[PDB]
Amino acid sequence: TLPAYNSDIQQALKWLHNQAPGITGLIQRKAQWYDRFSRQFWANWERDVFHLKTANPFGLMVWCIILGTPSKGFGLYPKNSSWAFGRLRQNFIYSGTQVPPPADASPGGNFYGGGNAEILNLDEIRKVLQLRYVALISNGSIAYINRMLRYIFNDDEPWDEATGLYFYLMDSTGENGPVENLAIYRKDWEGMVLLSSSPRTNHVLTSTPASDADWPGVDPAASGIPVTVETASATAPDGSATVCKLTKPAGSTAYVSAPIDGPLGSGSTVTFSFFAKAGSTRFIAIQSAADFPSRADAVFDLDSGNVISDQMLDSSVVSARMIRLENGWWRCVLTTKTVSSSFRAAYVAPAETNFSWIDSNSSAAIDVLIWGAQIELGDTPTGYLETTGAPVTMTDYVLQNAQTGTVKFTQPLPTGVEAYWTGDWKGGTAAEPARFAVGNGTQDTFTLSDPAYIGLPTSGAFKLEYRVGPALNLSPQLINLMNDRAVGIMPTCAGCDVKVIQE
Amino acid sequence: MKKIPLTAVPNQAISFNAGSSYWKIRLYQNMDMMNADISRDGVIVCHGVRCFGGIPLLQYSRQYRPDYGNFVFDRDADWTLFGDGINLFYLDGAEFAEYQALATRK
Amino acid sequence: ANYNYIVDTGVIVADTADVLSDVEAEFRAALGANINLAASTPQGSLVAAEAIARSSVMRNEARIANTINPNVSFGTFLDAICALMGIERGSDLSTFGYGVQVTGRSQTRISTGSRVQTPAGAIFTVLSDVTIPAGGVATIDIKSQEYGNIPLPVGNLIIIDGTIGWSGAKVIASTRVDPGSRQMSDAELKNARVNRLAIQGRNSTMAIKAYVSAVPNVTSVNVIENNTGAVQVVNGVSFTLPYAVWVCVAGNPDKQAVADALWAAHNGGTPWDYGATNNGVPVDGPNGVPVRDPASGRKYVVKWTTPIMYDGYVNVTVQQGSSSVAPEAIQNAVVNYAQGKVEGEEGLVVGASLSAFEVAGAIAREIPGIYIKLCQVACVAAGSPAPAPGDFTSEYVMSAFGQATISVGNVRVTFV
Amino acid sequence: ANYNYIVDTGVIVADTADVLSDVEAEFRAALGANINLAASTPQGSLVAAEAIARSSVMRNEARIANTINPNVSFGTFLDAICALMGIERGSDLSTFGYGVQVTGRSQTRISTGSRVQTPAGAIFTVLSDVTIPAGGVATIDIKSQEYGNIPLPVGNLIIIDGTIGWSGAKVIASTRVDPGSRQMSDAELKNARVNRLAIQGRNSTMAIKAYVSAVPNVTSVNVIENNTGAVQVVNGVSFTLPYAVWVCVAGNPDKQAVADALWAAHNGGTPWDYGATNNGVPVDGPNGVPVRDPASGRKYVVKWTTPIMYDGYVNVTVQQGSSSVAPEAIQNAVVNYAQGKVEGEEGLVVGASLSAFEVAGAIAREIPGIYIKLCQVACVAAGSPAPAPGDFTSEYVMSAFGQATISVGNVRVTFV
Amino acid sequence: KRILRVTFNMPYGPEVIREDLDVRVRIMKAALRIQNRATMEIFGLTTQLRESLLSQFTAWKHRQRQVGREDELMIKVSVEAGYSDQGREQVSRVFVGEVAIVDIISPPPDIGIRIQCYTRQIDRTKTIRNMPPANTTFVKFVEWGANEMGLNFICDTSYNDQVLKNPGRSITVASAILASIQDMYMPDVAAFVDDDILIVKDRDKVIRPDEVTNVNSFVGIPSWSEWGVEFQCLFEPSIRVAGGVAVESLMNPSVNGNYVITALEYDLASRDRPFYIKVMGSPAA
Repeated sequence: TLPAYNSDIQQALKWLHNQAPGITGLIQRKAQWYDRFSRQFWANWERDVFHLKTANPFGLMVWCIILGTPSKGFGLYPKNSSWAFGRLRQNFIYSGTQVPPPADASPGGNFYGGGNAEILNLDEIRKVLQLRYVALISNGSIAYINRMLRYIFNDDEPWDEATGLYFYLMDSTGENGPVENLAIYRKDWEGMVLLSSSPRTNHVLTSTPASDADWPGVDPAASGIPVTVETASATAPDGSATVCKLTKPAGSTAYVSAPIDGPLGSGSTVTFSFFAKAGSTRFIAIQSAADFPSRADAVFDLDSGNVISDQMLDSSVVSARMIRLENGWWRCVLTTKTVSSSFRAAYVAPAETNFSWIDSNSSAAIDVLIWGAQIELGDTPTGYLETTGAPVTMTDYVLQNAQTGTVKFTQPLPTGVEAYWTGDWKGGTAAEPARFAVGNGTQDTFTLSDPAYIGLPTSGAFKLEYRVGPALNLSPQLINLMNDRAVGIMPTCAGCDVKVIQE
Repeated sequence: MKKIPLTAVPNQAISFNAGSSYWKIRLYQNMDMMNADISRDGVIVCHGVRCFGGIPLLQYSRQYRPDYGNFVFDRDADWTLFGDGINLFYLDGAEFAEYQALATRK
Repeated sequence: ANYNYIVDTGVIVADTADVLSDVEAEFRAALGANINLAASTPQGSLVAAEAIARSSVMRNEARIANTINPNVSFGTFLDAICALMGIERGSDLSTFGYGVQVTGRSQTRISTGSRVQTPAGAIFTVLSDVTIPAGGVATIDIKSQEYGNIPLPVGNLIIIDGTIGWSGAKVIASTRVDPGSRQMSDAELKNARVNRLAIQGRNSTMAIKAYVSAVPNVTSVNVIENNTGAVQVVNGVSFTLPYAVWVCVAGNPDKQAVADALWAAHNGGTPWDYGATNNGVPVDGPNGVPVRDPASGRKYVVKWTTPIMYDGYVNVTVQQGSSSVAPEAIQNAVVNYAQGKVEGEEGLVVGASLSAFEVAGAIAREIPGIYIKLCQVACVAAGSPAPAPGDFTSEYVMSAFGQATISVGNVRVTFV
Repeated sequence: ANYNYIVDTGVIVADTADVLSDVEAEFRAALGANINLAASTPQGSLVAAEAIARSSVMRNEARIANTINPNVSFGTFLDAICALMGIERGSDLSTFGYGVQVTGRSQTRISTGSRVQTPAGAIFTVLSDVTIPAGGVATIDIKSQEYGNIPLPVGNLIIIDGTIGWSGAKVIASTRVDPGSRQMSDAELKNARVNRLAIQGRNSTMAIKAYVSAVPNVTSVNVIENNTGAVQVVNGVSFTLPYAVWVCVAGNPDKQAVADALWAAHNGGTPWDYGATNNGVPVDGPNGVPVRDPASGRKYVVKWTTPIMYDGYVNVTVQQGSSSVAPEAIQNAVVNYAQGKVEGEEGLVVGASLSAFEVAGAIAREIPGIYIKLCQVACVAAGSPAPAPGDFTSEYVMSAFGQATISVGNVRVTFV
Repeated sequence: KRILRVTFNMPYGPEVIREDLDVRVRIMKAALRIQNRATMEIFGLTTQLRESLLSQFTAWKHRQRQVGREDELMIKVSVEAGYSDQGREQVSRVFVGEVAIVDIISPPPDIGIRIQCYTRQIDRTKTIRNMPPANTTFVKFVEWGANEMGLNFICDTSYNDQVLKNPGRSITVASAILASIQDMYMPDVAAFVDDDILIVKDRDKVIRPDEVTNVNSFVGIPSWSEWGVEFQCLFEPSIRVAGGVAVESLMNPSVNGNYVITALEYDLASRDRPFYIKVMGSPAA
């Protein structure tokens, strides 16, 4: 139970037999034999009993007797005994009457492995035995059968639709046909950025400041001159030399507070996004305001691309993230949830040290290049929209027809911007972006591109069909043997005809 | 529902008249587990029954109808805590059927 | 000193023994290199004893390792294999009741007064009861043994009386239930396990077969899923509805119990087909047993049939070789095989066929050395006279609906 | 000598006193009738060796004799058996906090095993050495001493074992507190197996009933199954498909949750049907609602109906007794009974007919002593004018896809 | 440390008389129709304990009064004896029966009572409630007797399936049932009552073959007798009446073998030397 059990066989060796050959030799060899023929035997026999690892063909048989499957379909015994065709296989066994040490061409060769019915890879023998057990315990539940198929043939791993793992069972119901939860992204100089079908607003008054008076600089200590926004001549991601330099002189803890309509909203998730380029410093800190002192802090390392600091003075912070863009640009996104309506502003500052705050001390003057500020509701960054003293509201698109997949836009897509979609339509799900349109600068209505996989309903009562193979690259021997009905490995309701086949 | 007195020893044999039958359980420490040899009315019913908590001792229906009863451990068997901490309970036919009904829907 | 592993043909770990050479080789090269290991010496006796012990250890380990697979298991070990799939061991009980007694005047019919029938009845009264002075009272009964016994519906005899109690009459008001008997099963559990391999499953042909087999009194059951429904006929038994499961159960179970089991394994929305007239014997004709859905709603209808009873015959001719006396063990062997009490070879089941070669095989199994000569079988309907020697052939078709039955007196043996 | 410790009723293992005596006697008979088997002698050493052996095997076979019963297996054998149904014993990991801010001074060095501590117990250890930069703050990696989902909230993390220079540890919002796990025990593993058995031991109707009764806000359910291959009414619901199941869910539940339960309980092959017109309000449009399979992103529609909502009106003409009672109490009692808060009586479940005798029973139930002269009940469609006097009946029979609700204002009590 | 308890049953409850008081219990049991006897001398009784026990023990209220329909008519007392060392107990049960006689043997300053109990002293039972069988087998008559007495039964004999015409309708009270079962078939198969279990078996057979008691240590010497072997032993809480014994002697090598028990003589004295049980045994077949 608890107080040990020893049972060491060698316990029968007193202090007298310290330098003895004999007694010690006999007891050691007896212990080795009892070990090899009891502990090793039971270890490898438990490995036999284990089915996820019934390697030993002996185990696969013991289990096929346990489950009840006829043994005619299994191709156990060691392989490499068929001549057939190829240097990788055996050859004709001839009358080497004098016993040549190569055993003529080969030591033998037979027809063991007759195709179209016989499986040879023991890995799939374990699978088919497990499938028979599932059939033995099955009530017909499609969810259970499919989850067990996934657990067996994929070790409970999610699969993409570019592979097409095991499919449904008897449930004469195709989910879709219409379009639901459709999300469009556009691919452009901003990267892969989604668009909304509902009016979304960016509440910052200015996103590209070309004047000092545009955004004020506030400093509680006011030790040094305020942080001044300078019109910088650098290649902005949109394609202009209109970025703004943001510089902190020595001994200054000032910060820029972008004007924005207040309040923003009580108990609403807030997303701050902006485009930054590494400059004199290497990192920039931002703060989302709230009631004093419930503000949230974050620090973005423009080079390493890590959110090395997320500070919760309250329950504000939810997440922070970075997305990369060409010319070494980064969009830094802060998602914050606060129940108070005191969201007055968002503070921005260059960071001297990698954990510098909005009011950290400045050893010298550090300047960074920023452009395209966007504070919005919701919890996801959206396409940049120019704001000049206006909390700009816009609706990206309207889905005019939800059958053919044609969708119109507020404005035509610029030349080169691509469009990706996700969701479900035509009885097929696209959990990954799928391109369907390229902008030409004159057209705003575009038709969606086909998603995945099979029309799906498989019209018919009381009966359905399996689908498998492009993912697992399974053997046609497996496909045919499982397609056989008599052996009864597939789970089956009494009174439902299911053919396995498929790919 | 009758509590069977136990003694904190590794190997023991308890014989008693319970449920209109003459039961005798020999409980012994086998390696890191406990096993029980159960004999009813002299004729031995089972050997080497590994003992667990809540799990019935006479595991097979032939050993417990018509309303012969069963023995249940509250916890995993451990002779160090026998008497004080781990008790073995005997159920007659009706109580054991009710226990089966409760334990088969969990 | 080896464990042979019959990979797929014998499924059993076999000991090799021959460890005497190994133990001698250990006594040598560890206790010395020149020891006279010849017997009649202390070291030789020690080596022989040690080799015997190792052979015993290997044998016991081989037995325990082999017990994991059936057909080489036994009690409380094959028990485990059945309990893995929930094949329930099948407990010990017995109960009768609802009997009546014709007697004299105000007789104190004491408790456990016993009665007997033609097939060794031995049925006792349950409790003490004093008969009413009218001349007939109602009593309860218990059988002595734990085997399935079917008293005939005629008043036969009495065991324990008081010279006033005339007879315990058996009428339609009587009742009856199933006693099983350990693992009855000792080697026919090995047969019943492969059938009841999917008791835990539901909504399947295997599931319905196993679940209804778990019901008392069902010696066998035949289920056809009838899945390629275009009416037509599939695997025997014509098919009134395209999509419908056909069920035939042998034995004499309680209609309510078997119907509830069939409804429990209902397979969703597949109806029940039992028509085609001669295909089986309908339990209730049209509008079968109602039963009640556990999901409280509606009263459905479950339809199944009872197989066609057949009376089998076996004409054997034996030589009685090797000077071995065997007057009438042959019919006992035949009836055992037909009842299915032999291991591996289920006898006359609802789907079985009466085979001369199979009967001869059972006879040779139970008693070799008699050199069976002819084993003609034939068969007749439930009643009917003897089939005459002309009809004695080597096989009867015994289509999927029906059931043969071999009586003790039907088998005859001709000694040459 | 060794007898047969295998037998048939499991392995019978004897005590080491017995096996030692047996080996002693065997050695005595082999070597010499008067050889000293003292433990200090070579022969006694051999006897003790053969006593520890020949007993280890006894205990091994006894411990793994009935190893394929899942309800009594143990350890890795239980793991293997339960893996056949997908149940898998987990792994015991630890909370793996990363990026924990470390505030200190100068260039303090944090070494492995710092043993930091959360405010509420939960001791964690540093697993990588880090030197604080010139900023005075760095990031550290910590792992849980114990196993499981140890809480690591954002807050003032304290230090148990700290060097000179370390000021504190902060769980900033950027710390990726990765939860651990505590594995799972054999008893709860058998619980999971028995739960799986209960799930896979039900037919379609009962499985659907249980799954949708598990959902909250589901007051009652009605499950119906065609099983006829003919479009017709079976006991009151006009079907529209030959093989289908019509299910009705009461209350005001969550549509996605009840769809999940229905989908998990789907038998398969048999589709749902919304029924014909006025067969229960067909919510979710003409097409069934969509549900994503948790097992596969592949996708299935499921159909269920809500019952016809009815306003039940009750007239009662009780007479006030010696004890004063208020009509509001009578209305409250009627509403309580109809809602179903009363013990025993189901209430106005789906397909529960409106009996004035039933509501009078509930009223004389809750308020005994009062005398009731005339009780009448009536049923009207929702949002409709109340029926005029005389339209009421003494009992209203109700269809199989509706519920009737009585509010406080739908009871008219008159004191005679 | 001998541990001996005399546990009475009275309306207040059980009043256990422990081994601290001077107690001396002489129990004599046998495989006969006779009720097994227990004579127990208890000294050191306080006035209150004496009034609480001796007043309840009486032979009245059933002769010159009525006050009787069931138990509580006479006090039922059990005896629990054994050893105890290292904290573990061995208290088994050695007697269950009702008192019949009360006296004092030792006058002051040690007022010590001596009370006499017999097993199944409820013989003034309900004058046979259920009628005996008219014509039945021996086993079924035994079952009727056990059911009437309320005791569970162990019937193991080769005479069970022998019909008796008219088995015992001259019986007047419940006690005479045992005398009748003893009267019929009395060369070997003698029925008795041990505690609350009615045992009907052949005299050369053991109640529980698996419960043989290997005996190696005796007090004195295991000697021969007319029937089998007779020997005294220290109190072992595993020796019953009619149980199996596996005598393995040293002084007498010829008495080795397996024996069944016929008579038992317990003599247990907490504060005196005699703490032995004497066993009469006969060859077991």
